Amino acid sequence: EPLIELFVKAGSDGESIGNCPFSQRLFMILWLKGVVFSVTTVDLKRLQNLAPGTHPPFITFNSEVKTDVNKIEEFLEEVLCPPKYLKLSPKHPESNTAGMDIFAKFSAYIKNSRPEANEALERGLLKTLQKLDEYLNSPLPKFSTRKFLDGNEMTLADCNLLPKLHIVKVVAKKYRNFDIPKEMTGIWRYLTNAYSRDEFTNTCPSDKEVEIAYSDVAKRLTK
Repeated sequence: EPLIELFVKAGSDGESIGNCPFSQRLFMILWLKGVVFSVTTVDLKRLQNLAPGTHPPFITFNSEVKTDVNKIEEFLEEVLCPPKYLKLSPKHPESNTAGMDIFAKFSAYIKNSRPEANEALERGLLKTLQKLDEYLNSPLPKFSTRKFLDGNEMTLADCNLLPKLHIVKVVAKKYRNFDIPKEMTGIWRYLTNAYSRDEFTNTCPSDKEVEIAYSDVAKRLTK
């Protein structure tokens, strides 16, 4: 019913889906809600007439611009509610903090250039992945076989985490030849399920685009 326009960040193409876990998050939320909406990319070096600082992702709801992904998310979950739509908010608040420290540890591990500091950072990263993995294997009120963070349905929690885990996996691999340990079966089951879902797969920018976005960010380890 409502008129929704999503404005995400553009990649190198300047006309394609660039790297941004936040744009992809909203994209996933909109998709899961079921509502109709359009998607428009935005090249930094280039809708018309906006406030200073407003950068993707942002949407237009009935011609009105909405800013701040977190504000947007709240808004959406609010207006796109029952009986017409399904609530996407997780039932367990802990589903919201699961793996929340991964992206930050990955950023430090990837931006570092000191060889002697790399070992501890990789250990720090594995540590955050370990906690997430344990959240995924621990049953919610043997090894849990549920498909996502909050149960067997995707929730706002997966929209927030999956895009980030994806960046983590692709970049860590490219710039550190790092692999999420297969011993972490929870993470892998979770990711497998996610990559088999169109809402996640069709909203992921390309590996190239994801890697490019970090070419000037990740550093080699130099003495």
